[PDB]
This record gives sequence, structure tokens and C-alpha cells, in this order.
Amino acid sequence: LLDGKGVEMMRDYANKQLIQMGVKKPETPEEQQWLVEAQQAKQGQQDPAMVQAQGVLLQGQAELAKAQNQTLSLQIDAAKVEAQNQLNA
Amino acid sequence: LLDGKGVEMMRDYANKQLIQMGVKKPETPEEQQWLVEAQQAKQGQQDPAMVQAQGVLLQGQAELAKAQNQTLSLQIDAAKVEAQNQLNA
Repeated sequence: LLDGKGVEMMRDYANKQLIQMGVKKPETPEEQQWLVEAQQAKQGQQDPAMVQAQGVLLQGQAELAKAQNQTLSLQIDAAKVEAQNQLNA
Repeated sequence: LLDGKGVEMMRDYANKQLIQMGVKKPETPEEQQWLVEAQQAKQGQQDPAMVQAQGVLLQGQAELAKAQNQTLSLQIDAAKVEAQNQLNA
């Protein structure tokens, strides 16, 4: 679009929008850190469902670890049991 | 828009909305701290789904920590068990 004053603002907004989604190739360094901030915002995005799923996952993994520790502790208590029985016998 | 009295208020509202939305570049210090307040409000938003997801995820991480502590305590109790068995034998 041609340049007045408001349409200049609209064209600048369209400039920033096109640069920020990677569709445009930045030339001027202003566009360069515009893309830099867009990439930073992209890298700092996360959804609640993913976080809840990850929480459930490491809960389950910890309960797996607890089961394995139960195996180990039961085996060691068994070893103590046979040792005590041999000492008594 | 040209200026009367009410349309002056409407144009001032449009000024504030455009500045606070990052589309316009502030010139006057009034617009400067308008943008400052807009940025402060931007830094102070958080959604309930994010906070709930963080709560579940962090519960899971700490229960992972609890599982690891269970590993450590069971191993140490095992060491005590072998020490006691050696002392008895």
C-alpha cells in the first residue's frame, strides 16, 4: 500500500506479522531481531495438557521405581530371614 | 477523526488502545507510560489451566523424588541388615 500516516502504521504491522512467522526473509536488522523475538516466543510456548500428561508420566515412572525398590527390599529382607534362620538352627 | 468533545474522548481511547497493543510507536511520554502499563499487565497474566498443569507436573516430580529417597533408604537399611547379620554371625 501507498504511504500516508495510518496506512503506514498498518503496513508496518503487516511487515512485522509477515516477518514473525518466517514467511518473509528479514533484510533490515529491525526485522532481524523481530524474527529473534518471534523465535524466542515460539521456544517459550507450552500447553497445559502436555504438562498434565508429563506429570502423570513421571508419577507412573516413580511408582515403577517404587515397585522395583519393593522387589529389592523384599529380596534383601528374605536374605536376612534365611541368615537369621541359619543362625537359629 | 476531527475534534469536538465526545469524539475527542473516542479518539483518545483509540490512541491508548493502539499504543497499548504494540502497533503504534509512542512519541509523547504519556504514550510511553501507557505502553509501560501495557507491558506490566502483559507480564502479569496467567491462565488457570497452566497453573493446574504445573501443580500436577510438580506433584509428579516430587513423588519421583520420594521414590528416589525410598531407593536410598532401602539400600541403607539393607546395609544395616548385613551389618547386623555379620555381628550376629
